[PDB]
Amino acid sequence: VDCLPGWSAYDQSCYRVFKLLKTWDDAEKFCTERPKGGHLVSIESAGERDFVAQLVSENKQTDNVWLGLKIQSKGQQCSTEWTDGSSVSYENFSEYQSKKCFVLEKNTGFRTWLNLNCGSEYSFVCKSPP
Amino acid sequence: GFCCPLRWSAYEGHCYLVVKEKKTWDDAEKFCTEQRKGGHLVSVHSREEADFLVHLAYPILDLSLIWMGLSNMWNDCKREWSDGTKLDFKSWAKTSDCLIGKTDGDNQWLNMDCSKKHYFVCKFKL
Repeated sequence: VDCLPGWSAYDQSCYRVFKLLKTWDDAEKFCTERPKGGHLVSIESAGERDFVAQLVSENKQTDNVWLGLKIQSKGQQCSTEWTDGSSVSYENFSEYQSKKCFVLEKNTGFRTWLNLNCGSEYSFVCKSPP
Repeated sequence: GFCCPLRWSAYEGHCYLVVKEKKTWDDAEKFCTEQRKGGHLVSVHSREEADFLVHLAYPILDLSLIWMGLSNMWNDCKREWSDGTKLDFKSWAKTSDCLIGKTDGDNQWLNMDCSKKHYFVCKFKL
């Protein structure tokens, strides 16, 4: 309930939208370095979704913003079979083409999650304990 | 069969056909199944197959994009929160992802909306 100046309280956690363009790894790293620690925001309830969407809109973000969701895979991508039944034994996506890191979509008022290149530069939301 | 049919090229026991008609990924795939029994969108299993495909497609299409037989490249993996909490709640954007290959260099892979219309290559096993 008692957050640092600039941060907003929801359900016992503190939240803040940072208007600095970072890649997903740099934003996550930034969030871990806040005084009470923390991470890029996670969204675990309809309540949190709505709170974070309003927070981001209140801050007049005009592009997508990172959240803390990421694809974890063995290879470059997730499909294991081509249409002809054969195995995926070779992959050739560039890093620009890989889409493993999720944003809140500006086009939905920051309510829905889209996977995009991790090296994209976007503002982001951090979540910390008070 | 024993030989690749007249208009098709051979590489390691498979036959390949570059199609200079622009179709969605679905329609392109279905067209491939109608050319020959066991025909599909091209699949690529090595850098050497990619090289073959490029070598074959580049003089026909020049610098261009071809549908290839993968889809939903970002669907089947685990998605994890950085704060180490369990993914209990989902709020996905609507996506449509199908594999496009470039016809130059080494057949670079691109994500593409599956309803976009492109050139494509068919393949079947002898």
